[PDB]
Amino acid sequence: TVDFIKKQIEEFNIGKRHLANMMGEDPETFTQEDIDRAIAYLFPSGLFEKRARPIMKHPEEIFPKQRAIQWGEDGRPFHFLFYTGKQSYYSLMHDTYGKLLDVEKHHNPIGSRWLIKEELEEMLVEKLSDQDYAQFIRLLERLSALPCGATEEDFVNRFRRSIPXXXXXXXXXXXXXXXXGMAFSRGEGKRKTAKAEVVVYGQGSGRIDVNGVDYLLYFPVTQDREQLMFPLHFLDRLGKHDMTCAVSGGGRSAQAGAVRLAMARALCSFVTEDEVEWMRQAGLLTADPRVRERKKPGQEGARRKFTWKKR
Amino acid sequence: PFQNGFEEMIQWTKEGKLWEFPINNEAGFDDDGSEFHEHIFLDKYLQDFPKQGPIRHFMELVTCGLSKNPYLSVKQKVEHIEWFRNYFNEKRVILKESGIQLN
Amino acid sequence: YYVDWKMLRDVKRRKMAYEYADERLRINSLRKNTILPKDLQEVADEEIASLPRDSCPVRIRNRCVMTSRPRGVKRRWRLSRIVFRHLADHGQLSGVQRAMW
Amino acid sequence: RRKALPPRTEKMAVDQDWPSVYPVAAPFKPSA
Amino acid sequence: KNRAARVRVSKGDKPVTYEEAHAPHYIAHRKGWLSLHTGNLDGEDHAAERTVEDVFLRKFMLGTFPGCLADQLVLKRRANQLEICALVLRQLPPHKFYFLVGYSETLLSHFYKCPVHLHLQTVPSKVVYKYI
Amino acid sequence: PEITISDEPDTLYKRLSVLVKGHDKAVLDSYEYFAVLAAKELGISIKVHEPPRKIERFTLLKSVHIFKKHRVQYEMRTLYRCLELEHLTGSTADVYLEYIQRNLPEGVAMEVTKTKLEQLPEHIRKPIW
RNA sequence: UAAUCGAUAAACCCCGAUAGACCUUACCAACCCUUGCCAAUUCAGCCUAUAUACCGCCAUCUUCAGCAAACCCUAAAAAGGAACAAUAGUAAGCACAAUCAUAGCACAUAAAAACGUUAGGUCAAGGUGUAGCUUAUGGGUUGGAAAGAAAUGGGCUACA
Ligand SMILES: [Mg+2]
Ligand SMILES: [Mg+2]
Ligand SMILES: [Mg+2]
Ligand SMILES: [Mg+2]
Ligand SMILES: [Mg+2]
Ligand SMILES: [Mg+2]
Ligand SMILES: [Mg+2]
Ligand SMILES: [Mg+2]
Ligand SMILES: [Mg+2]
Ligand SMILES: [Mg+2]
Ligand SMILES: [Mg+2]
Ligand SMILES: [Mg+2]
Ligand SMILES: [Mg+2]
Ligand SMILES: [Mg+2]
Ligand SMILES: [Mg+2]
Ligand SMILES: [Mg+2]
Ligand SMILES: [Mg+2]
Ligand SMILES: [Mg+2]
Ligand SMILES: [Mg+2]
Ligand SMILES: [Mg+2]
Ligand SMILES: [Mg+2]
Ligand SMILES: [Mg+2]
Ligand SMILES: [Mg+2]
Ligand SMILES: [Mg+2]
Ligand SMILES: [Mg+2]
Ligand SMILES: [Mg+2]
Repeated sequence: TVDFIKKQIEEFNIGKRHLANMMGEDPETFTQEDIDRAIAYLFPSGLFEKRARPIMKHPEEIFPKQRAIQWGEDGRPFHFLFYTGKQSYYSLMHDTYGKLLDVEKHHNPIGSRWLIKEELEEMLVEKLSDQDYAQFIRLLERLSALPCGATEEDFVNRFRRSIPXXXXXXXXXXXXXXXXGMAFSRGEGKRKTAKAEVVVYGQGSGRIDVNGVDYLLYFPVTQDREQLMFPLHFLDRLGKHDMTCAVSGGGRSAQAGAVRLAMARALCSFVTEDEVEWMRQAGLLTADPRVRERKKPGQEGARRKFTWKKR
Repeated sequence: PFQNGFEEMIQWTKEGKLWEFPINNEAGFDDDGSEFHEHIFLDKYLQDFPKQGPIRHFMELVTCGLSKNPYLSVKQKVEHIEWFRNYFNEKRVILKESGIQLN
Repeated sequence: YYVDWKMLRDVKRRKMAYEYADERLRINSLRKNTILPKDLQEVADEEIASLPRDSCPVRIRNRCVMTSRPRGVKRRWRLSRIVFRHLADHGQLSGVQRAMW
Repeated sequence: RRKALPPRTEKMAVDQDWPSVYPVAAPFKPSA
Repeated sequence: KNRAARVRVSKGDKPVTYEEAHAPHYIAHRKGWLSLHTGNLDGEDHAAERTVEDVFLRKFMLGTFPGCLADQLVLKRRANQLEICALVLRQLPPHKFYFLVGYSETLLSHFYKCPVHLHLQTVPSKVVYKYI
Repeated sequence: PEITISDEPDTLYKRLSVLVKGHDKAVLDSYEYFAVLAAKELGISIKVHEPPRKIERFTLLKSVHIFKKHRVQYEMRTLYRCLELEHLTGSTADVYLEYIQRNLPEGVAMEVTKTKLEQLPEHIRKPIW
């Protein structure tokens, strides 16, 4: 299959030139980034599964790795563990155990994880079993358990990976208006067919205006006004701030809730960095994932079914 | 022979097999060389008819109908009217008998 | 050959209905008017009642053009549900995908 | 009598201008 | 159990075209559309005609080109002209192929009263997507 | 190529609105690219936007005979791009649009609206009856 | 009633119909026509009998995890074939899973869901194997049907 890789990489480069010259770019600085744009513009497949869309790529990313020739032309196998049927695995095992033994004679939460099973399977170009993986990782714990030499640490670093974690509600810098020279913050909430936008002015009379009318008149339902009151009563700012509001879509409770989200979002410019995590744990800034569920055909209410008959 | 694809399309179009570009959907349909006042204004064909009778009510209605009708040529609109002249004129009896004198 | 005898019948009803269209239209106009005399309308009544009633519009039945099936046809493709599905599911119908949402 | 002729991609000049090859709307011949 | 346009699992020896191996729910996800025309878009007219038309060209190409047809036949409609692509197996001696090219184009063009363009891409053997 | 010049004062277009309907979003993307790149070379001064997608669904029965508990549903999606061009001449429009339309892909449709500039009709200018 | 057919445990019962005043229509009643749609045919045409001959489309177990070639082992094999400080199992394939869609995540829903099972459904979507009909089980025109003693399935509107 190696002849295929030689050939394919050759034709890949020849077709690479051929691509650049028609697409009219310098063949030198042509990247994969450019390859994509190129094909995407030439063979525009709307298709949802992205692997079935046209590809020109370096055969190495296209084709799977191969297991090399395992024996000389005499029939005689190169690796001494060959007859285990997994040499790739047990070589790691022999080495790991050797490392351990040497450590024993010598000795007298960063976001780092061990490989997945799939990653060790990629590293050794070898199918694996869960048990096997587990065995190995177990062994690496034994390794970490002792005094850690230099090459010891490098060794375990091979099987190390690192993962990101990010939590902060993204903080908008405020915006000072030119007209009054005054600072405002403009939030956008979206709940359930209803979007709202709320501009909050930092020096208020307590005035709250909705779609050009007063909030009492636009929410005659008391419950709604309570929902509105929530963020401000939380941050004790009730009189301090002056808000303008534009909301559309859906029915009243949905609207009051959208304004809740938008407001609580526009209120984190004028609050302290600490009160933010509170509003999170109060659940003010998190959208409501809850929405109507489509009726299903042959049923009644997406859940409700036509009355079922035993006879 | 055809030297190129452009050549191909070119010969098609001169021939009339390809479309003209840019497209105007009225291409190939001249509508008799008629103009708007030969559609909308139907006075011409109402000249022979009782002018104060309910016949005028009716035929003013038909007038308005055919004035608003895109799917017909002038020749067909005319034919409708002439069919009504012929029809009413064929029954003089029923016109006289209904309590109105009709011409 | 049209696929069924029922089809022949309805082909013919289409041709009829195109034939007499304007007689129908014209006559019915008087008939539907409150401005005209009733006397005219009775005679005209007898007149549309006169013309062959295989030539009347409502006597027409859309069918599946390939398969002839009298019900289940989707107006846009003039096809029976079975035939439509059959096509759409080889992918031979453009722009129709199995709907998820 | 069976006929196998190698594709045009074999005679293709690396710098040969493309619109020469594909002037108008085309099926996508894999050969050319 | 959905039987729609599907090809059953055999003893595992059965050769399958990429198209016939991808089941109806897959259209527009992996598989593409075999035809293309304006007619099914929101504001559009005469979808039905292009459907009858399409059907008849499936049957027509299957019948004019016996035993030599590879995979299902790909129709495109562009600005009043048809572009009919075919994957065709190599059986015939090339003369006959061009005979039928001229034959088809002419005949169809005069049938549908619009200019037809024909394309044959010849293939040594049916492409096998799966099994075999 | 043959050009002629006739004395008559060619038509002005304030705004040329070109809508393309389609099925696949890709085709409409590449076509946008093509149209914008044609327009940039012809000095046409254009904008582009994406109007809301339409999705029309409907329902058929899943079997030949009878299980009406069981249906299939089908979709058609119609995706939009609109090229909005400003301040065009008559001929400019004719050519540019000719180039556009000639290259229109098979899966797509195009809906053109021109808004044409005419000063005033003759009988209205400043006579009064 | 002179006056359709089909479904009819779960898997029938606002079911084929997202649909019968004529039409549809297959039904009954009278009348009529015999190379009787087509380019040609001792040929057409048949909603006639076979769904226990079938392809098509589906139901159902089923949101169930298994099915299956190619091999290998068992002081014999009808069949079986794992234990992970592992004791004879390896295996690409199809299922599940994964990804797609519901316009960004995530979950949810949608979809999908093999092999078989029920001789489950349908020769009335269409097409066919076997049989039958051919001045008729074929093709037309005109009318006529779909009444309630009840018995029951599902709905709608109430009982404030
Ligand atoms: Mg409910
Ligand atoms: Mg009707
Ligand atoms: Mg199901
Ligand atoms: Mg029965
Ligand atoms: Mg039965
Ligand atoms: Mg049953
Ligand atoms: Mg029900
Ligand atoms: Mg009836
Ligand atoms: Mg009969
Ligand atoms: Mg029986
Ligand atoms: Mg059965
Ligand atoms: Mg069956
Ligand atoms: Mg399993
Ligand atoms: Mg076994
Ligand atoms: Mg996604
Ligand atoms: Mg999920
Ligand atoms: Mg499901
Ligand atoms: Mg799945
Ligand atoms: Mg049975
Ligand atoms: Mg049963
Ligand atoms: Mg039959
Ligand atoms: Mg037979
Ligand atoms: Mg009879
Ligand atoms: Mg009758
Ligand atoms: Mg009861
Ligand atoms: Mg109730």
